[PDB]
Amino acid sequence: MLSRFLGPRYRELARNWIPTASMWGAVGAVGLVWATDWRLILDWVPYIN
Amino acid sequence: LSRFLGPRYRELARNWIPTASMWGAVGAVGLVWATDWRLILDWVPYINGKF
Amino acid sequence: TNIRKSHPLMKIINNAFIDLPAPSNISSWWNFGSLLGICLILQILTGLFLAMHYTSDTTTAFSSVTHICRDVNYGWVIRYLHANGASMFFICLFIHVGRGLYYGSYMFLETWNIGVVLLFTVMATAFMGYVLPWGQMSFWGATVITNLLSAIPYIGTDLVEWIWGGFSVDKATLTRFFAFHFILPFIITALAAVHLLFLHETGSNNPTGISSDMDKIPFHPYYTIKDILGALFMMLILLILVLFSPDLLGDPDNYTPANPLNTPPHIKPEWYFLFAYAILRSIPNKLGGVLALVASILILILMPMLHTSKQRSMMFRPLSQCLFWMLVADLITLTWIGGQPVEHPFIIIGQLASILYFLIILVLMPITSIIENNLLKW
Amino acid sequence: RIAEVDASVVREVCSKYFYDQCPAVAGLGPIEQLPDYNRIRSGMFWLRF
Amino acid sequence: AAPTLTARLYSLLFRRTSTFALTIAVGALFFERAFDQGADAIYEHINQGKLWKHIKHKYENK
Amino acid sequence: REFGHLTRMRHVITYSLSPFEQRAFPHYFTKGIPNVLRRTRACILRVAPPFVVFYLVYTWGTQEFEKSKRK
Amino acid sequence: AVAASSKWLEGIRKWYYNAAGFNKLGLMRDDTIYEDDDVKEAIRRLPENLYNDRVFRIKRALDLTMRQQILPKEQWTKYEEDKFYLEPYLKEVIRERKEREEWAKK
Ligand code: HEM
Ligand code: HEM
Ligand SMILES: Cc1cc(C)c2nc(SCc3c(C)cccc3-n3nnn(C)c3=O)sc2c1
Ligand SMILES: Cc1cc(C)c2nc(SCc3c(C)cccc3-n3nnn(C)c3=O)sc2c1
Repeated sequence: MLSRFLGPRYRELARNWIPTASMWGAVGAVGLVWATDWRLILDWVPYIN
Repeated sequence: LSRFLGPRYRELARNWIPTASMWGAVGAVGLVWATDWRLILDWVPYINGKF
Repeated sequence: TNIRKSHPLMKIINNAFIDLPAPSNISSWWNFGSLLGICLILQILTGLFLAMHYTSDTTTAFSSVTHICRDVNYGWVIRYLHANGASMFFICLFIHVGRGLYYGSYMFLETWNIGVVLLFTVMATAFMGYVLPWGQMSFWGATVITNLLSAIPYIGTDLVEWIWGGFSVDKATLTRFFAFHFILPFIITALAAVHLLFLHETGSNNPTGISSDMDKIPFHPYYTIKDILGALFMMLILLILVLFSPDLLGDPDNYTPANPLNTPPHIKPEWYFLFAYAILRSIPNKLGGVLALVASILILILMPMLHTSKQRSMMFRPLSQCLFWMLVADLITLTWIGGQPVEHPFIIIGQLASILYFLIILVLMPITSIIENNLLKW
Repeated sequence: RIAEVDASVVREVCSKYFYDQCPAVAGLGPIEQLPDYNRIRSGMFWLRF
Repeated sequence: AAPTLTARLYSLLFRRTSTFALTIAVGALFFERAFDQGADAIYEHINQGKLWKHIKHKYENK
Repeated sequence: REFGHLTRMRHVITYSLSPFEQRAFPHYFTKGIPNVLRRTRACILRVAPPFVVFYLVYTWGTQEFEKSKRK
Repeated sequence: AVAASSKWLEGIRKWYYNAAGFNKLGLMRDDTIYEDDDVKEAIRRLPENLYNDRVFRIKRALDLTMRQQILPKEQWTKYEEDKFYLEPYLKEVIRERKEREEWAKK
């Protein structure tokens, strides 16, 4: 039923938005590492201990 | 002022003082029912509401 | 399409805050309406924290307030936010009323009359909360009001033995003071929504008094950024008081528990009730005292029909501006006299300044506006 | 010169000339509902990308 | 017409409109690394030999 | 009350400049000082004399409460 | 209505004109009136050229007040050149309202 998302040029629209969407998964890898102070990835970089 | 004075203003007040004392006397007897006004409760002693 | 104009919830937000037409020359005296709405939300959230640890019983009321300042974590910052946030509310409220009086905003009749109701309801709320800690000013403040509240001629003594639970002061006494004080700030919120609904019919006044439909600007972004900035400057001043002087505005005598047997050296309310207290003690009667206290807030509702000038605001009226600040310098006099003891110099000054508060509003202001009309040939 | 143009060329030249720039505006007649210049200038960028 | 160094970040990241709203999250790091060498260290310097952890050594050990 | 329905106006022209074309502080302490000296000179004689009357009553009032005591 | 000391009272009227400051924003006296329902009927009875002059003078003064500035002193409205353009239209609107009111009580 959801082959409205199935067009020859509709999957062309994923190619020009995933470079913006390649990155905000790494904001959660950096933003509540800030907030809730997770000690897992404070082991990672020698800037912070 | 004189914008409200005339023979027509208290014309309809003389027609509405019967609709006025009924504005007032109903609210005056409405004020005993609400807050159990006990010095006017037995104004007429037929209301023995307090047990 | 434009979802700001066709969605059922987003339409209401857009018509009220985003696309609202506003005058372009609005001053920072027009900032204090949203400051009052910030002060109200702050008092509600902080008060809902204190109510989980307070006990309304005259043997453990003073001890449950010392417990939160010493035992409960962050209880000392939240308690002194609440006491100092109430002084912040009353200083913004007096700026707000003085603005609408100087610039003639009372001509919005439905907006002005909902405002006089809101002024009574916050004054009664703040009175009930100052009884709850139950130190020696919560005691001698409660009894001064309720023996003055036995001078109502036919239902007076019926109403004084209702609020103490039936009695003198006991465990069930401050359950009614506490329940009134819980409920009234949520009625204040509902009356402030209706307050703004009637102002949305005309829009705002401006410092010139002259209508400005030819010069509107949208509310966003020009007054969304100007109101955020004034709110941050108000949270700065409030925290200067909480963190560097939390006992500056209070009285030391409320750190002694309530004792009918001991004696307090003076009776001094909070600073924002001191002007009303000075009008009370100038009337040697107890029916004419409670009348003149209630007639000093209720005189605001006569301001629309006492207006005899051809112009709306005081910007172009230089004789009405000398009388406006004679009235402000008379409320400063009545605040000072209300915190002094009752001896010879402070007894004639106190009653000659209670007369001047009613002589300016009722007599001298409507006569001065007619002299100004005649010097301009209308 | 027309045969060289494709969709990635069009996407590149439009971002160079339109995206985040200040426009010039002229208006005449019953124009009370012409939006404020601040509201026009904010329409020249999208907060997604 | 040699200009000054304003456009460090006008082109790369603060143009896409995303790190503009993401530097509340991505840009929330290493200033509680930095402004602790301020307030805390200024606090113990104005009050020298007056706090508990200054004087707690001579009551410590045994 | 929305924007294209407020009033009727003819023959007025408005010129404006972009915010990114402008300096933040053209004149700050070379017009900011003489303009507030104009606005202060206009208000002072309407606002100050009532508060000079509260001062002379405070000073006389807290001087007949001291001398009531100790002769 | 005094005849010998109406030189004294001509000077008090000039002093009050300058102490009020709508002339420093380039306004006339009838620009500053409070618009009730009576004044709003006199505005829509004005001829087109007098209505357009009033809309621009108000817009310019509202723009000076946004910036906390006034006009140069050579452009201040003088006391003898203030035209009371709205006063004859307002007297007629008020005179017609008194007549609908004496008719309704009698
Ligand atoms: C909790 C109490 C109150 C709240 C939250 C509140 C809120 C507001 C807000 C947000 C505005 C619009 C912005 C502004 O002009 O500042 C406003 C305007 C106004 N308020 Fe209040 N207000 C309160 C109490 C009062 C009181 C006590 C009065 C008068 C007795 C009053 C009278 C007015 C008037 C007349 C206006 C319109 C002023 C104008 O546009 O010139 N309000 N109020
Ligand atoms: C307009 C809103 C309010 C005002 C002006 C106000 C004012 C006050 C004041 C002046 C006190 C005395 C505090 C002191 O001096 O020690 C107090 C106490 C108190 N208030 Fe409020 N209050 C408000 C809202 C609320 C609300 C909404 C609640 C509860 C849901 C609340 C709960 C309490 C409690 C529990 C105390 C206990 C005594 C204490 O903590 O000192 N308040 N309030
Ligand atoms: C930061 C912030 C956010 C919000 C959401 C906000 N909202 C208001 S209330 C807007 C209003 C309404 C709803 C109706 C009539 C008049 C006005 N109004 N017009 N001028 N001014 C100064 C006004 O407040 S202030 C404020 C400040
Ligand atoms: C509308 C209204 C209602 C009330 C009920 C009211 N009451 C006062 S004065 C009360 C007082 C006294 C006489 C002595 C010590 C302390 C306090 N007192 N009580 N609460 N607060 C904050 C105080 O300062 S004015 C006023 C105005």
